[PDB]
Amino acid sequence: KVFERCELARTLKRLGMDGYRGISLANWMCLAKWESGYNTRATNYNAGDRSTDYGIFQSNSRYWCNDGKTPGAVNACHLSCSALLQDNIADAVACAKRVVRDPQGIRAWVAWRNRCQNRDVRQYVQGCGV
Repeated sequence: KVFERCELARTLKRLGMDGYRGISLANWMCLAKWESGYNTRATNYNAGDRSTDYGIFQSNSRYWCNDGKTPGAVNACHLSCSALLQDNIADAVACAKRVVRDPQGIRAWVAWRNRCQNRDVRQYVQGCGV
């Protein structure tokens, strides 16, 4: 499913992402935008290390979910990577919350640093009623 901007903003708010571990809703929106373009079925293979990024937040198979074909992988979210490709994003959200419980926080995603950090992210939630 490809979410429309405000639809996703309201969904994330209902799932308790606003201010989770100090991260504002607009930061989560900026992250989803640049990682997958709000596409839940987005997948990207990293030929360089044999890992794959899955879902709306592009969580990596080496650390977060299990796909069985990634060498030396852990499964911190305790989920099959298939769960991150559903139209219902509850599991992808539960996993993203797990990612930020680690010291790096939102910085765990390189794209957040390049595209969202130190910027005016208000645009991502403006007019959505959240």
